[PDB]
Amino acid sequence: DERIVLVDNKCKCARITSRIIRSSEDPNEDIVERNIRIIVPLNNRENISDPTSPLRTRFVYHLSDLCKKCDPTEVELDNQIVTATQSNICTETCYTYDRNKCYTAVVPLVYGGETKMVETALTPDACYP
Amino acid sequence: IRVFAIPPSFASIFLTKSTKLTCLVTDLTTYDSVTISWTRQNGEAVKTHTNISESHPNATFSAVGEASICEDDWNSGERFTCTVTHTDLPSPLKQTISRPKGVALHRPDVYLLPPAREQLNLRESATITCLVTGFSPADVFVQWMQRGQPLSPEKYVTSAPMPEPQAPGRYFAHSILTVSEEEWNTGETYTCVVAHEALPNRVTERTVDKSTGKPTLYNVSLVMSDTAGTCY
Amino acid sequence: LPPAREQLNLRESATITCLVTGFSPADVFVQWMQRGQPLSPEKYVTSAPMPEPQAPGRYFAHSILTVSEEEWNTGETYTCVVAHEALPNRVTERTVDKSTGKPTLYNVSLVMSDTAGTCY
Ligand SMILES: *[C@@H]1O[C@H](CO)[C@@H](O[C@@H]2O[C@H](CO)[C@@H](O)[C@H](O)[C@H]2NC(C)=O)[C@H](O)[C@H]1NC(C)=O
Repeated sequence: DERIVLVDNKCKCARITSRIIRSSEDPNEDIVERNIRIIVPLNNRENISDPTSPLRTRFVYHLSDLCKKCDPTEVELDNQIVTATQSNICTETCYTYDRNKCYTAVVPLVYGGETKMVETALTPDACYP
Repeated sequence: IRVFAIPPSFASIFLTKSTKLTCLVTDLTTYDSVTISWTRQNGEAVKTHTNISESHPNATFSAVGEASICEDDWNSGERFTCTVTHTDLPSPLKQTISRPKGVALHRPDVYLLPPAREQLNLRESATITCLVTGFSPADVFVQWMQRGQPLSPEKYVTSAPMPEPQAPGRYFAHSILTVSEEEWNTGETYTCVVAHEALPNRVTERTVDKSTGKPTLYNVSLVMSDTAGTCY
Repeated sequence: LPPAREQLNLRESATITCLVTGFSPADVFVQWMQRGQPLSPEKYVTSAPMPEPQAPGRYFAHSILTVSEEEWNTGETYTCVVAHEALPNRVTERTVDKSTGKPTLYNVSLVMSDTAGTCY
């Protein structure tokens, strides 16, 4: 209740919260706190959509490209309504999987000579077809 | 003279889309006096094609009969009987095959166990096991692969399903594959593919290698830059 | 630019700065907002475009807004709407606030696991 969520990334599992604590009583001596929580996977591979990819042992977390806003907002100017660009900075790699997303693959299946490629489910359960 | 009747399998339905019935007959001395036919409960005739195999070393002959039936015929549970007639048999042999009812659907679970640590020290071979448990009914199809290349039907073995003593109604089976010690030490990948009706997409796969699954050490590197950037 | 630290110690007022730079031609329109309602024009002063010494053909301008110290310490939000012909959508917006500024504390936490391969 006393914390405000800024970003809730799922691919990098990054979550940032900010909070002001009323330390002492002088209004000019209150500290501003920034919390970062990162969960890293140790079993996932380089490309989450290809099981043959090698393992990944290097993780990079840029905070300038995480707390960024990229959706035009509406602004009232007393004579019209316009769309405004939040940031000008606006291929990112997905470290972990997303529950709200489904991951599938193509695999050759041989039986009596004939080969039937069928869609698989890399994720354990995720969504249903 | 014994007759073996094999009901259609789920894999044959999925990958061929044509239900077939087979009642293999062995221990036959003469192939010119054999006849394989299928009759329905009401007596309607079913077209059956009879094939004659080669000569077995034990002075026996086998006849193979493949016939096309509708998926409904089998799935409806309609009881079918294969008719075999021979001059040496005073009475024709009858076999009863049907699919039981009152069976629910349970999603199976798949796990791979890496080769034992004290097996690699002998530097002879490695064994990988694919354990699938918690499913009903008891028809499964497990196929092994190596980095997208289907493996030969001879390098791996599979066992018939058996009941689970703990929870009745859920079964299990496993597939064992052997590999060269140097091949596994190189770092090649292997996959376990299982086909069953209970799965949402009806096929699942899992992947193991040397680096994943009971490893020796964990090497991680982390970089956190731009920690004082603009957030707003 | 957030207000200076040495200004808020007087308990009198604050000063927020909206800076627009490197644009051609020399035409710019800046307006301040709070909670979606336009502010009174006097609360702010906007200057005329001026040349940039280090880059020919480019200009810059400024805007200054004055607010109370207690209002800034409470945690209100402000907005600078800037319009120029060369923008992709002709209108841009930024927002400043006390909480989302320079933090004294960086409580970083990292959790390692070999089974959490997915995040909701
Ligand atoms: C990670 O894996 C995916 C899936 O294989 C790669 O993208 C696929 O590329 C093939 C052709 O090579 C296409 O048939 C698929 O449609 C692509 N997938 C999607 C979702 O569009 C992707 O290129 C791989 N990434 C790297 C870096 O190799």
